[PDB]
Amino acid sequence: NFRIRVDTRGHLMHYPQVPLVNSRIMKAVGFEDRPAGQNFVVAVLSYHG
Amino acid sequence: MIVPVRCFTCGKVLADKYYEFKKRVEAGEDPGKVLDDLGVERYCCRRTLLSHVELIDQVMVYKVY
Amino acid sequence: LGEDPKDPGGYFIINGSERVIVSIEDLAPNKTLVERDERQNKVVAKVFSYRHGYRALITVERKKDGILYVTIPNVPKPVKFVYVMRALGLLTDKEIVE
Amino acid sequence: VAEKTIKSMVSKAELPDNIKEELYAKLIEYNEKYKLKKDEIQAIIDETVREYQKALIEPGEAVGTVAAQSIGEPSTQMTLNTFHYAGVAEINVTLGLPRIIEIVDARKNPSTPIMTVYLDEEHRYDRDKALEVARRIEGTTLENLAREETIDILNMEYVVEIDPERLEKAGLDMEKVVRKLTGSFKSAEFEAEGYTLVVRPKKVTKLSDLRKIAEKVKKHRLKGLSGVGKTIIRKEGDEYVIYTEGSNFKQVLKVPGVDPTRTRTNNIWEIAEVLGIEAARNAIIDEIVSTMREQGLEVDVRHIMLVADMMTLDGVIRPIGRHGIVGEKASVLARAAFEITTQHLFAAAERGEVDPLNGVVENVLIGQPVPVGTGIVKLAMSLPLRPK
Amino acid sequence: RVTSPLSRDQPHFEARDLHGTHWGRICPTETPEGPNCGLVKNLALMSQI
Amino acid sequence: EFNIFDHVLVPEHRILSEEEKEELLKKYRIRISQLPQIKASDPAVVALGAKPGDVIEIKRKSPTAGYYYYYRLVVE
Amino acid sequence: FRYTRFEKARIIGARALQIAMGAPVLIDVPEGITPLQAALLEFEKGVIPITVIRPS
Amino acid sequence: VCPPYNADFDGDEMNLHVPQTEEAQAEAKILMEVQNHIISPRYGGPLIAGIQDHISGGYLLTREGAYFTRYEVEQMLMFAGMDVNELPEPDKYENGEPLWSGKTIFSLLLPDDLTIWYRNKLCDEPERCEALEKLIEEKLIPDPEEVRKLAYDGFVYIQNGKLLSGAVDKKAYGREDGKLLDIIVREYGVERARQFLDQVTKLTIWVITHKGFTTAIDDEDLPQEAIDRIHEIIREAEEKVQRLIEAYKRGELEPLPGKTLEETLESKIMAVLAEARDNAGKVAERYLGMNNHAVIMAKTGARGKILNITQMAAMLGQQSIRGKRLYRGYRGRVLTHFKPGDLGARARGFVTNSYKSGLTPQEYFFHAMGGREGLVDTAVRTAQSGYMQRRLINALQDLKVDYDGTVRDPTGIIVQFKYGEDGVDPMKSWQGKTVDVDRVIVRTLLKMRGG
Amino acid sequence: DKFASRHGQKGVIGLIVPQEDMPWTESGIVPDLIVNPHGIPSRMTVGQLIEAIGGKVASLTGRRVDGTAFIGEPEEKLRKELEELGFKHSGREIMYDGITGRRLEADIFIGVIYYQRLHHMVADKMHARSRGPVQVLTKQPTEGRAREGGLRFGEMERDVLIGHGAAMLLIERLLEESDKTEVWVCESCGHLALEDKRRGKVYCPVCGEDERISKVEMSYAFKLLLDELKAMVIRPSLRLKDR
Amino acid sequence: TLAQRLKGKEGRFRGNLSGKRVNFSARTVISPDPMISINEVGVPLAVAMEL
Ligand SMILES: [Mg+2]
Ligand SMILES: [Zn+2]
Ligand SMILES: [Zn+2]
Repeated sequence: NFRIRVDTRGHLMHYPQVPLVNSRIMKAVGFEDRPAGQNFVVAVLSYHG
Repeated sequence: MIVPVRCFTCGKVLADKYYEFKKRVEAGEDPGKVLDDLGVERYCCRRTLLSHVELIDQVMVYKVY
Repeated sequence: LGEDPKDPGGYFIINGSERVIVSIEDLAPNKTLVERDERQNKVVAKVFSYRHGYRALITVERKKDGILYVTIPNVPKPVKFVYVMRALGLLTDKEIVE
Repeated sequence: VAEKTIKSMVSKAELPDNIKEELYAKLIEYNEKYKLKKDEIQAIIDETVREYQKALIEPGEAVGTVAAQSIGEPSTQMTLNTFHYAGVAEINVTLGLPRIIEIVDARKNPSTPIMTVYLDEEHRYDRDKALEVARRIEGTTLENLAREETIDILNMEYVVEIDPERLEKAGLDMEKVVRKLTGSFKSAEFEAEGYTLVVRPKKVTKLSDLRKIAEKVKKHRLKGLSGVGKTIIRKEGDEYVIYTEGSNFKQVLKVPGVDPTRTRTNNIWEIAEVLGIEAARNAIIDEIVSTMREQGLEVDVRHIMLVADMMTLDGVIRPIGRHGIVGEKASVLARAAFEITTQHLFAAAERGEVDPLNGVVENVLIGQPVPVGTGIVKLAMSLPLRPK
Repeated sequence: RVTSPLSRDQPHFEARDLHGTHWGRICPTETPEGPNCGLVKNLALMSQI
Repeated sequence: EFNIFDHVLVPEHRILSEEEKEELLKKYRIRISQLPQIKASDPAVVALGAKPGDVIEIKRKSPTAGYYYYYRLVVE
Repeated sequence: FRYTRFEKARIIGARALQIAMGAPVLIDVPEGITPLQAALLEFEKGVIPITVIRPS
Repeated sequence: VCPPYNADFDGDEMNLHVPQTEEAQAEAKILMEVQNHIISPRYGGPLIAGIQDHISGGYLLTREGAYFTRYEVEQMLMFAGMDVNELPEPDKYENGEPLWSGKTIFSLLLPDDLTIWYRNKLCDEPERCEALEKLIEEKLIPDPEEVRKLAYDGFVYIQNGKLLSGAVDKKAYGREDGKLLDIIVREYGVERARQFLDQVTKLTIWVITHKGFTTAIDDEDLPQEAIDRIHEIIREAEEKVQRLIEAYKRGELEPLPGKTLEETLESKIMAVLAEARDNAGKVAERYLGMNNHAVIMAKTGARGKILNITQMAAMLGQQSIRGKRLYRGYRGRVLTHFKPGDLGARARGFVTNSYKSGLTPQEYFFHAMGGREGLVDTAVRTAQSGYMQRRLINALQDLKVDYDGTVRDPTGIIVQFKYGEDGVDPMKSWQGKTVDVDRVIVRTLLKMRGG
Repeated sequence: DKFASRHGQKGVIGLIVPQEDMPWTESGIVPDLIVNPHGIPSRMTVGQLIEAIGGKVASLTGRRVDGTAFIGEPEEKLRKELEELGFKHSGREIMYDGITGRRLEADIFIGVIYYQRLHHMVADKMHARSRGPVQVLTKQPTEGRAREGGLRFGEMERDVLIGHGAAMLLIERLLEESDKTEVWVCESCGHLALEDKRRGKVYCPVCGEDERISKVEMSYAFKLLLDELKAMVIRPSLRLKDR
Repeated sequence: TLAQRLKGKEGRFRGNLSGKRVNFSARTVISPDPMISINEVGVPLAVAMEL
């Protein structure tokens, strides 16, 4: 119900995504039904500093 | 929040194969071949299609005129 | 109606802002706790007790010369345990002893 | 070229150089055994003076402020160490940041004192002789050689109890057993299995109140010298060093065998009354340094020496706050912004007093340039000035 | 949240340490840093009142 | 049997004759009352028999500049 | 006569302020320069006429 | 410039104010600029220097066998500001292809007269350092070919502007003591140092970037034989503790002098296990080679400690709280999963598994007790420090150094005849001493004799 | 803007480099976030490495790996499955550097880590003060972004500037950015004089005009402080001294 | 009254005299860039127009 609400400061991240590997508990709580974040694809190396 | 029409790393259209994916996987057809059976080679395109939530149907019900 | 089913509730909507009472961890009323040893005096016991709003402390200390005192909130000035015991309701020495 | 010929070239050049550099340079410049000839030797001395001449402090510095900040910065990075070391002798000496706070303040009392005792040329390499000294200073009453106390039944009235073996394996001197009646209050007599019993067959004073007898006889034992405590020995570089707990300076020097010229003591005050004031200054410096080195960090010695010298400026050592320098004389305004209570001490100055300025906080409150830094320079310039 | 009623500044070393009884009643890790640290704690997931 | 001397913490205090007072006081261009001031107690002054209104010359060793001098008075 | 660090800063600071309010400049031509940077080039050539009264 | 501010980069904020009046502005630029503060007044050493990538990249650039092809050399001298003419010359190795030894490219930065030699952290063979240590004393100028080309990787030897032997690590740059950046600011003013510092940074970065410096997950792996080696150590160390407990029960204790019997038992136990953890650490420093991308960071000094690399493939060790072992719990035990009255190794908080293999439920809870300790302390230690500093500032801020070299308080009471036991400023003195005769002799005698 | 994983690798976006100059793997993958390798074997977050491999296996297979504490997917299965899917077991690959273009002479790790954007966004931190409205009765600048304020120059900031020796810089910063009031002091009395408009002249109380009165510049704050002493029976004689 | 006016632990030394917020300033987050000289600082162009 974010679009019908009055609150001092709210946030809305456009495209959230379900986290690849998670915990079994997170599904039984309801975090998977309204998540908060995205899956990047990271490489580890030191670039130009 | 309807499926990202492009992937986030590899530029390739992807919305046109979301729906056809979902209904087929919700009948028992194993995901590891459905994705393969379509044009999804690298895994970078694959992550955005596997993990997504499409909340748009719940939010649409409420209105703001 | 206009609510989301995932909302668990448990808060008030006083004056617009959503206020919630965070539970406060008490120190077990109507109990007895024997305090430690040999810092300034000997051992002391402390008991919190509340009855209708007010909560007061009642220690029955015994400092290292055997006086054995009691603290009262209103005006510190400790009194001997046997002094206070007779002012309460036990007269004979056999009463206290037994 | 030889020894005597370079003891003169240095000599007439030593005027811009200092005393210490004279001894060091000659000794070292000699000790290079492939020894150069003459012309270059002059050049080295010529070069050396340039470095020294370039190292002096620029007059106008603010040595007070940088000394405070450099000592107050590592306190933030004062992390833990291996507090449970694999050592034995020194135990619970209160390291860390709270140690620094104790030395920066006066405090007659301080928590866990230790005094260090070295020994002369007979006790320096032998275990049996170091122990006799140690045993002579420990000092054991009667309330430590026991486990508890209770009373008896009818006429016995009291009893002394376990244990008795603290003399027949440690070696604490049966001759002094007879001594005990040295002006003692009561003192009965029953040395059976080494544990002296004490029977009192009397009256009205004590009957069974075994608590108040603490201040009596029980505390009044004296099985040793120097009413101080535990004594731990340690071989510190083939020398036995005696580490004692507590402190008792007046009577420790008057003990056979303790070398009086090398004992150092962690108690700041006791060193000032026995050794002297200047010796207290050295004790301040040494102690702060010791703390920093055992943490890893290092701080340059000139900062510590400034604070230590400045603190002993009256003869009597006084704390750095509220009872010392900020409380002592400054200008009247330099105590107005410190510990607001001032309405008894502030009105004191109202009876015959002046003030010029030249502080730091007075000039910043009034709008004048402070006398440190650039403020201490004055310019002058002749005014024809044809431009050309 | 479960809160304790003490002083936010003076150090209570014996009140902040994770006591053994917290197992299964109070979360061992969830504790916000700052001047509080240890005073405010969180209920474990598997605990009834 | 000991003394204030012969110890690794107390340096050798010595006293100046009357002449050197004026000579010293001209160099640093200062008044008499502006010097540090020991007390009439503490062994290092009473052993040498010093009177109030004196400038004791204390020479102490500093592990950086070698030999460094100082000057102090005595009051009650 | 070698300046100390504190005296150097002051001389520049004093000299720079004079250059703003008039006070003709020596050869210091290039292109548009602040009054501060003007004092730096003049000092680098050792032509600053301000002498330090030394207290001695 | 991010040791002096003590800043990191995870959101920390800084403010900037701009002075206005011409006297104030001038004063700020001459007296407070960054280059005048490379050495810190607290200790005699450089404060502004190379950090994490700057040190680690410097090692890869100067190891035995770092041959950079012609294209790369050319490309990187243009990345580091320096501006040379047609002298890359002359191609040390032309066997495979015409190419350049790593030492010569680094040598293009030091001025043409720096002679310095010092042992550094990466040495591991105190004999091979010493075989070369005599050939510098009794000759002072040899031919470079004989035994300097019989070089080691841990004995920095620079002679008249040429790095013959040695490798660069945290003994050249860095926030703690580095005796290369140190010497270059004393000998050759202040303005030179910033260019040498600046050009080293952009150089060292360009090699590290284009060369590849990742860490994977196999960097912490040990084979099956080494794993079994650690396991037998943990079994014996446990059984040693059990034997002492049985001795305590039967009253054959043999107790320590000072502490009481109950504390003697604990004192003996902690020493037994601390040896066993460190013994496992010696095994970890032995088997996994020095040529993977993780140990390299540990031995040079760029976010390293050999103690944590070993703590990722071996025992964690005991777990303590302010000294004593874990006692705070139920009436007779720590957790309710052990039997009442067990002072054994495993029961009283000793984790046996590492972070790779994974912690069990009992052990994981024990580790949390030791981690809250570090959290609480750090915020408390700051409180006492800040107040304490306010005391000493409001007591010493008045002192100045007069022109005759005398420190006087504002009432003319002379606090110190000849400042700081005269007369060298701590910002310019050599590790507590002054002028340093041992350095000046070697320096001037070498420049004249060498010609 | 601030980004941080769910393990504790807090960080700020450093540069938003064009897609072309980015090193890429001998396949079609182009990395999105390049993390400094000095942060993993320093903090000891082995869980970060395991999650990277775990996301790669999970994306290829198609099922979501279960990672709950203590009963999660055993470490050895993800490494043994990753190989049979067609990838070096260790997570590393051959990468080509996008700037020039040649393989790095090492293998470069790559994974699928779940990040999350935190709300400490730069739009709510940056603000500047030129010269704002201040208090009237106490005369100090205001606080916050809704009333245009930054931080203050109190106790510690004076002592640092004194340490350098910047006398001139000091004065400008702490006083001149307020009010400076000029008052006429009598030389032999010490008491503040008194004007009179319409005639245009000064006049101190005790001595009538003959005695040379002199101008003195001081901070308005200090003038009020003298008055408080003057309201009592204390006389603050200001004895001036010549240039 | 007067003795609570000049002092009373919160009067007019530490409150308004010896410490103030100042003018001509700015405050924001920092991010790295090793491609500028050791003494230079990058200032965002929005802040450059307000000072
Ligand atoms: Mg930070
Ligand atoms: Zn993709
Ligand atoms: Zn007048």
